[PDB]
This record gives sequence, structure tokens and C-alpha cells, in this order.
Amino acid sequence: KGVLMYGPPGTGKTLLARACAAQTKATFLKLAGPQLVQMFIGDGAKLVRDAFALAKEKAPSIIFIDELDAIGTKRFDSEKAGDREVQRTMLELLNQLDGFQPNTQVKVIAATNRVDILDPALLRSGRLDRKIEFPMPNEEARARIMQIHSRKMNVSPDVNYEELARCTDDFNGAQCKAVCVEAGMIALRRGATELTHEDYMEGILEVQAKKKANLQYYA
Amino acid sequence: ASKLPLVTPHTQCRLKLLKLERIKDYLLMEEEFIRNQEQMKPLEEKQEEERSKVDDLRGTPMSVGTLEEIIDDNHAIVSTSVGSEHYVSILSFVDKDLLEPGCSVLLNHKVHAVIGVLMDDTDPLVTVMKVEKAPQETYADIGGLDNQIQEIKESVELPLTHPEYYEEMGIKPPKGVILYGPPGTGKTLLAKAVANQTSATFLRVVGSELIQKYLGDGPKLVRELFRVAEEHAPSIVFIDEIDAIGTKRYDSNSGGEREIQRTMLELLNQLDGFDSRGDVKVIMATNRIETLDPALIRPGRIDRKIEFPLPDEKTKKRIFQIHTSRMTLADDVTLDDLIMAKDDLSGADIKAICTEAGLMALRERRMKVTNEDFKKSKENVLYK
Amino acid sequence: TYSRQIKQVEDDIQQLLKKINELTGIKESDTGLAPPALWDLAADKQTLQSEQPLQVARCTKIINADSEDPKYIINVKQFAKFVVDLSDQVAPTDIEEGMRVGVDRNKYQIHIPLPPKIDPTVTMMQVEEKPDVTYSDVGGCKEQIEKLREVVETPLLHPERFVNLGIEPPKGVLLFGPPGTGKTLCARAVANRTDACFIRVIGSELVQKYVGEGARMVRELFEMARTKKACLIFFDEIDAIGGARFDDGAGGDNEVQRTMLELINQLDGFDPRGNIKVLMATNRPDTLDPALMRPGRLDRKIEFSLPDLEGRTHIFKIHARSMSVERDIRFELLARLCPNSTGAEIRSVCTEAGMFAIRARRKIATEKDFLEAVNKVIKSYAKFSATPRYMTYN
Ligand SMILES: Nc1ncnc2c1ncn2[C@@H]1O[C@H](COP(=O)(O)OP(=O)(O)OP(=O)(O)O)[C@@H](O)[C@H]1O
Ligand SMILES: Nc1ncnc2c1ncn2[C@@H]1O[C@H](COP(=O)(O)OP(=O)(O)OP(=O)(O)O)[C@@H](O)[C@H]1O
Ligand SMILES: Nc1ncnc2c1ncn2[C@@H]1O[C@H](COP(=O)(O)OP(=O)(O)O)[C@@H](O)[C@H]1O
Ligand SMILES: [Mg+2]
Ligand SMILES: [Mg+2]
Ligand SMILES: [Mg+2]
Repeated sequence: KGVLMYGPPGTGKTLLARACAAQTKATFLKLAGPQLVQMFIGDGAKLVRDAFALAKEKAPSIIFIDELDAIGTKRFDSEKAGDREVQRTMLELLNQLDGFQPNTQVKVIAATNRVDILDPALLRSGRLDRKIEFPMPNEEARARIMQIHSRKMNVSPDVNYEELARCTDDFNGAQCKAVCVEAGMIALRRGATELTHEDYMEGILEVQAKKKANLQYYA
Repeated sequence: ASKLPLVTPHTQCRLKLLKLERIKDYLLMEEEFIRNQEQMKPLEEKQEEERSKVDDLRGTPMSVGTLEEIIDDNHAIVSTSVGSEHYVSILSFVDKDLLEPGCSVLLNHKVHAVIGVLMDDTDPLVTVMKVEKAPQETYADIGGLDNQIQEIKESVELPLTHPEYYEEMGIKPPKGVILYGPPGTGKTLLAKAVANQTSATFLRVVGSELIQKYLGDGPKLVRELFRVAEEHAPSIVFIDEIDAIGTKRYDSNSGGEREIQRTMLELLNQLDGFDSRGDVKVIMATNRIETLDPALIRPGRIDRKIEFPLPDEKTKKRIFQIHTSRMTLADDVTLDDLIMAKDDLSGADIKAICTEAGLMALRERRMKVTNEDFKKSKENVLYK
Repeated sequence: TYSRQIKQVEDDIQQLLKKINELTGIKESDTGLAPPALWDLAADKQTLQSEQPLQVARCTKIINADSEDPKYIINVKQFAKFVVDLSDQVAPTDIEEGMRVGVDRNKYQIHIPLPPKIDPTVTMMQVEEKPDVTYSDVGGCKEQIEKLREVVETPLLHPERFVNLGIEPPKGVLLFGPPGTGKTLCARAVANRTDACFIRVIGSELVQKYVGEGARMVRELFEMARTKKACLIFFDEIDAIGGARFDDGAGGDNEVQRTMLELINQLDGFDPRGNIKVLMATNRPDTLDPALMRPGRLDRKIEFSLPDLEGRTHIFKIHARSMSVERDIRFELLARLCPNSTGAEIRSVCTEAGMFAIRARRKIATEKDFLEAVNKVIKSYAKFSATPRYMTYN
């Protein structure tokens, strides 16, 4: 009961949620991070118990949370100042999630990128069970992502995805997605229809976004 | 009422004769097209009858409502004073225009239909931040500087009074004016003579009173401030002591320096926004010119940078002559001994010594001020 | 000869203007009335026709319907909640749930649906109006104009070159450099050229007093943005709306970060903005959060540096074309004297250099007047200069 995904924010975290949302034929229910943040008091908390009442009603149903750190900030003892109202809704998220009167009808899918902000009370063992990270692609998945996003484009067979994924290190699925669209734009700049190797190679330099400053005086 | 803007001529010209006799054509011909109305169909008076027909449409319980939207086919959603809004219709004596979202209107008592609009009693803040009258004397009160007076007249007064010199040049005036130096050097005192000189609407704000206690009320006060500055006409906005937003921290502000920062972002917008700015000149003054953000001091946001040095001794004697003009000066005194008393005395020091010396004369009920009044006056003012 | 005779024939007919315009009726300076000739539509017919048959039809908000029956659940501003019904004039199709409807005061039944709330502070930041800045006025950064303009308007003005090739164009771009470099002025050419909704946003306008108040303004922003076909959303000074998350010990600067995360969620994931293009412009990019800096939100990454020599000379030709000059001056000598200078500084050199001609008694400035501008603007204001801790963006 309760899975958590965390890692760099470009490794693909919304993508699995929209994947399984297409897979299972259940009552999919999504949430925004600061959606449980209200001006008046108690409204976000009632918004928690109403949503989990509805997911209680739909017995096949799973709940998603995107960007939990908007509400899941670790508490702090402070006089003279300090918010409390977010920690109200966070505490009913704790108790209403797990504790008094539990159930096994819903499954929780939580998505964040940063962990150290989080209150460990939701990080206990049973509120959020399976904490998985999404690392950066090694080389082969970098070839695979651009192979996926290179589908609907006119690709001449001058490509070498193993060469491309090796000359492109330190990228994610978003940047490897961006190489495909910028390489797809350079060919329209030169009026070409198919895609060649140098369109990708020039797309690399735009995705990397280097500062141009007059350097040919090496070597 | 805006009948004919041709008021050029300025002598005994026949054009003036024939044009005023052709206004006599539109008025004699058509005063004979004013006679016939109540002669043919009286049927009412139309001066009050149709007017009291409107006034018998609209009831005496005129509820005051508030606009929030407009649908063009004379019905809209208007706000009640309670908060429970309606979907009433709009009349034909409502002159469909002075209607903006947020405007105070006049509704029916029965069906709450949009009867009339209401003139707005504005807000007191405009009268608070708006200088009404001329403060004091002219630039001849200042004395000794004589260089940057041409600079402030250059950037402010001359664009206003002579809109020919920039057009024969094909050029626009510089935008921002900043004033900096030691304290008490007459930085505000120059703006006094500017507020004497100009005919434009003048606003003045201290840089200390920008800061607030609530969140965003600072930048909101900036936005409505430049709103008030633009919504008049040619205007001059003066900012005094803008280092104080960055120097002193107060515990009334809930946000820390990263709320002051965001206020500086909003003001940094309001100097050089992409919007059409208008005829709003900006004059600023401080003494800690080195502390604040150089992003606000760049050309484009502030164009003219004006330093005020300390007064040299030959200008000092002029300032003594200024502040000792209308007083009964006994011949006991020598002002040259009073010049080198402090090596870096400000212009405020001179006036303080003069006024306190007059206080020493009024302790002894005399009419003239003697030398020992100055001798113990510099001890009282300077040395403590 | 007819000295008084032209004056009194002037004044009696200018007065007789008033002596009959008071007999017309424009007078009785009101408290919010129409001119008395303007209103005569509602004179006899609509006085008893737009008032006496006409209702009030107080508007409400629908909670939900139910199956098999109309049996609607209504909601109002403060009062209670009713089970209500349609009229015969409308179908039950567009009486969908969560919708404002006009409702009579006695039977309490639905007449006509209403458009939703826009929260008119979000309405005011639609530009409604265009500036006059031409791309010719942004000379010196032509390749940045091209690399921006290929993203901003080319799918909007031509949605066939990208679709028929089979690519989806990027939607996001940030513009960044030193101040005074032509970023805001560069966006003014975009608001000049384009045609769709240009909704401007300055990052210091979303700082609110309550908790989570600004994040709902992001929501209403993108809700009215998704109603339109295509839209361009402008972002200015986004360091105010977020640098990063750094919270340690006591919670400081939390409130802005929730609005920033809301802006992230409204940008990517879960059936995205579709045809909504965004355009940021900041001063220092190093403060910015990497999840905001992820492509798919901020694809194009345009730097605005200083011109090398020739862009500067072109800027001299921009700001110096419309001023009375000596003919045989050269601008390249002036550009050799400004190694590191922005276009606003060049404009200040020009606008001061004309003031030198206004100093004594000259209608057209000279080359030595320009030299009097260079040492004052460049080398005498050189204490401030505003640039060097912004070249490193710190
Ligand atoms: N050059 C001067 N000649 C005559 N009087 C002066 C001069 N400079 C200052 N004074 C007098 O001293 C007083 C204070 O001057 P002013 O308010 O301009 O100082 P300031 O530099 O503006 O201080 P701050 O800007 O820190 O408030 C004025 O009332 C003015 O009469
Ligand atoms: N390349 C250029 N050519 C001509 N004028 C320029 C150029 N770059 C900047 N300017 C001048 O700079 C002024 C302001 O530019 P802008 O407001 O875009 O600065 P910015 O780069 O947005 O920095 P900031 O965000 O601090 O304003 C304009 O009035 C314009 O005349
Ligand atoms: N197999 C993949 N690996 C990595 N990235 C991918 C993959 N497939 C698609 N992507 C891209 O990465 C993004 C995944 O979103 P995600 O990283 O969850 O956003 P964030 O975590 O910043 O909210 C998508 O926008 C998509 O374009
Ligand atoms: Mg996500
Ligand atoms: Mg002063
Ligand atoms: Mg700018």
C-alpha cells in the first residue's frame, strides 16, 4: 500500500501514471500538489476527506499525487511565525491515509523529485511502502528514447542511435526528446524532407545550449 | 461646448468676420429652426416631462450596485451590496459607456435593473500622496550651485515649457533623474523649487514608507501608485531616500529581504515596462548611492546622475547672505569667522545656527542678533 | 475700423450658442444620467416593456444533476440549496454540472446558462492593445530574432509545414541576458506582430497576502487560456515567481514555491495546454530551479549578449537616424570606443549628444558633440555601469 517515485525531474514520472491510467479500467483519480492549499481554514482538509470518501465509494480506484512537496513540507517548531494550515491538511493526509480505520481498497501513487524537504511521517513504512527512484539512462535507454520519438519523422537510414546515444551523455528523456524535435526543425530550415545524421548532431549543440565565446585558440 | 477650434487670426481679419457671421448662419438659420417645436406638437414640455418620465421610471429607493461583467444586449451580472448577485437588465438612459468592471452603479429596488451609474468619490490615498500647493520660494532661494539647476531645468522644466527644441532636433528627453550626495545638502530643497516651478501634477513619496506589513501590499501599492501617476496627465513623481528600503530591516514586514526584493522587482518593472508609459517624469534622491541595485541605476531607467558636493566657502557666504536676509543683523558679527568654524558644514548647519541664534535673541527679548549669540550658537548646534 | 464690431458680433453669437443650447436640454449636470435626447428608446414602450413584463432572473450555480430525472441540485451565494428544474425554452443538454444559470425568484427554475468566472484581475493582464516596436528596431540580434520567431509565429501563421513534415513544434522559451539588452523591447516586437491573445504576466504581481491565493490565479489564467484557440503567455522577471526550493529549519519563502509548483503542473503532464505558447524573460538564470528549466517547458534558451562591433554600429544607425546631424560623421569610430555597451547606453549617448547641440545654440550636432557624449556616458558614469556582476549574473 503506497508507492513513491523520486529522482531527477526529467526521468519520466508523469509518463508511468498516464501509462497505467491507460492500462487499468478503474476509477483513476489525479491530484495536484498545491491543490490541497486553501485560503480559508479546513477547506483543504475537507477536500482530502471528500476525495478519499469518493475513492472509498469507487471500490476499484487508485489515487495519484503529483508534486507532493508542495504540501509535504517537514514541520518545524517556531515562535512568532510559521505556517500551520498546510500541516493541518498534511496531518489529515497522514491519519486519513493510514492509521485509524484503515482499508485495502485504494492504492496511492505519489510523485516527487526531491525527498529531503519531506516530513518522514509519511515516509514511515506503511503510509508509503515502495519508494523507487528513477535514475538517468545509461546509454541504451538514451538510444531507445530517441528511437521512440524518431518514429513519426522522415528518418533516412544514415542514423546510428548507438553513436548518437554515446555522443549524447548526461541527458534525460526530455532532452533526448528535444534532440528529435530540433533535428526535425533544422531540416525544415534547410528545406530538407528526410532526417540525416548532422541534423541530430546540430540538434545536440542547441539542446546543450552552450555560451558562444570566440574559442578556436586551443590545440 | 467644443463648437469651433479655429481661434487663430489675432487681428481684424475678414475671415474672423465671415466665420463668426457663419456661426451666425448656423444659429440664425437654425434658431429659425428652433422656433417650431412646441408650436407644432406641444404634447409635453420635454424640459421636465420626459425627464420626470425617466424619474418616474426610476424609484426613490436607489440601491447602489457594482459591476463585474458586461453582456452587450443591455443586461449584465451586477453585484449587490449583500453579495448575492443578480442578472438584471440595463436601461436606455444608462449611456452605455462609463461602465467598467468594478464601477459603482444605480439599480432598481424592485427588479434591481441597471438604472444609472455613479460618480466615484475616488480614494483618500490620492489626496494623501498629492501635493496641493506650491511649497516655497523659487530657485533664487538656493544659491551657489548654479550648474545642476540647468540640469534639472534641462531634464524636467525645458521639455515641459518648450516642446520645440526636441522636435527641431528630432529627439526625446532623458527619462530618469537621480540626486545624490552628503545629507543636508539641499537634495529635497531643490525639489521644493521644482514644485514651485512646474505646473504639472506633483507626487512625493518617501522610500521608507514603501514597505508594508502584509504580503504583496508593497508591490500592489506600487501598481496603484503608478496607476494614479498615469491616470492624470503630465506628472512628476518624486522619491526621497530610496536607500532606506535596503538599509533598515523592520520586524513589521512579515516577509524578509525577499519581500523587499520583490517590491524592487515590481518597481523595477514600473520604471521600464513594455507598456506605453506616458508623460511621467521621475526624480529620485538619496545619500547612500552605493547601496542599492545598479539594475535600477542603468541608463534607460535612470538617465541623469546628479551629485551634490559640499559647499565651498565662497558659496557658504552666499548661503549666509540668504539665511540672514530678512533678519535684523546687528553689525557686531563677522560672517567670515562663521565660515571656517566647521570645515565641512552643510547648508542646513548655517540655517540651524541662524534660527537658534534668533532663539537666543528671543530669550532676551531683543530685536537684533549679536555676536555672542553666534558664539554660543555654534557650541549649541555643532558641539554635543 | 470695425474693432469692437467684430468683438461683439463674436460674443453675442458665442453667447447665443448657450442661449439656445440651454433651450435644447443638455444641462442639469448629473450624478450619472444620460443626455436627455439619448434615452428615448425606453420612453413609452420599453418603460412598460423592459420593466413590467421583465423579471430579475437571479443567477446561481449548479452543483449536480441526477439520473432518470432533471431534479437538479442548485447553489446560490449565501442562501440554501434547492432541487430545481429547467424552463421549456432550453434543452437539458448544456445545463451541465458546475455552471452558472439565471434562475427566477419564485418558481426557482433555470432560464439560461452563464459563462464562468474569470476573476477580473486575471482579465486586466490581457494586453488588448499592441505596441509599435518593429523588428527593425531590434537590430543587432537578428539571429536571435530568427531563432525566436521560428518558434513564436511560424506554426501559428503556418500550421502545415510542421504537421505535414510530422513534427510537433516547441511551446516554451526563456529570454535571458544582462539588463537593458533588449529583452523586453524584443518582446514588444512580438506583441506588435502577433494576432492571438497576448496575455502578459509580471512575476511580482502574483505575490499575494493569503495562503495559496496566487496559485489559483495561475489556475484561472490557464483556464481562460484553454478556452481560446491559440494563445501567447508572456512571463517577465520570473526570479520573483521562483528561484528554487532550499528550505531549512524554519520554513522561509514557502508561499511562492507553491505557486511555482502550480505553474509547473499547469505546464507539463495530464493533457497539457495544447495550443498555448509561453515566453519567459528573466535577468539572472542561475537562480532558477532545474525542474522549471526542464525542456518541454523551456525548450528555447535565448541568450542576449553584447554586440561585437557591427550590431552596435547598426544600433547607432537605429537611434541616430531621426535626428539632425552633421552629415560627414562616422559611427564606426564611436563603436570602437564602446567595447562593452548595451543598446540603451547607445541610445543615451545619442539622446545626450543631441542635448549638447541644445546646450549653446546649434540645430545639428557634430562629431565632437558625440565625443562629449562618449566620455560622459561611458567613462564618467563608469562608477555604476550596472553590468559586471550581471555578466556573471550574480
Ligand atoms: N545649498 C544650499 N543653500 C541653501 N540652503 C540649503 C542648501 N542645502 C540645504 N539647505 C537647507 O538645508 C535644509 C535641508 O536640505 P535638504 O532637505 O535638501 O537635505 P537633503 O540632502 O535632501 O537631505 P535628505 O535627502 O537626506 O533628506 C533645507 O531646508 C535647506 O533650506
Ligand atoms: N539591440 C538593441 N537595439 C536598440 N536598442 C536597444 C537594444 N537593446 C536594448 N535597447 C534599448 O534598451 C531599452 C530597454 O530594453 P529592455 O527593457 O528590453 O531591457 P531588458 O534586456 O529587458 O532588461 P530589463 O529586463 O532589465 O529591462 C530599450 O529602450 C531599447 O532602446
Ligand atoms: N522512456 C522515457 N524516458 C525518459 N523520458 C521520457 C520517456 N518517454 C517520454 N519521456 C519524456 O519525459 C517526460 C516525463 O515527464 P516527467 O519527467 O515525469 O516530468 P516531471 O517529473 O518533471 O514532472 C515527458 O514529458 C516525456 O516527453
Ligand atoms: Mg509530473
Ligand atoms: Mg533632505
Ligand atoms: Mg526588461
